[PDB]
Amino acid sequence: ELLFISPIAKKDIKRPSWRGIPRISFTRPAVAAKAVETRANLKVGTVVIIVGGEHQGKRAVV
Amino acid sequence: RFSLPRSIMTNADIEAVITSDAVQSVLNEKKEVVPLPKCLSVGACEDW
Repeated sequence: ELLFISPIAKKDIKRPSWRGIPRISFTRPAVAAKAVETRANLKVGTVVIIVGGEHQGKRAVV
Repeated sequence: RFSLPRSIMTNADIEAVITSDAVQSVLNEKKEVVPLPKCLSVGACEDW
């Protein structure tokens, strides 16, 4: 987790933190979408045009 | 003129020295790096 992230107590000088903000360690101890919905306005028994694959220009009822 | 050359270490290898409990008691714990998420953080935005 992003817990165990802690600020370093060093003040080394190689790296300097300008404001109150201090350098962050970002370390942990060593031990260790989408709905794809049915489309509205297609009810039980709507008349429909088929435009793909095997049937083209052929109407069908759901 | 010659006299017989000394070594810098007393031992052959290091690994006996580090693994001893004289050293190990003083050490801090072994850290390891977290990988960071890529993503709603805040608990209630819908008050706004």
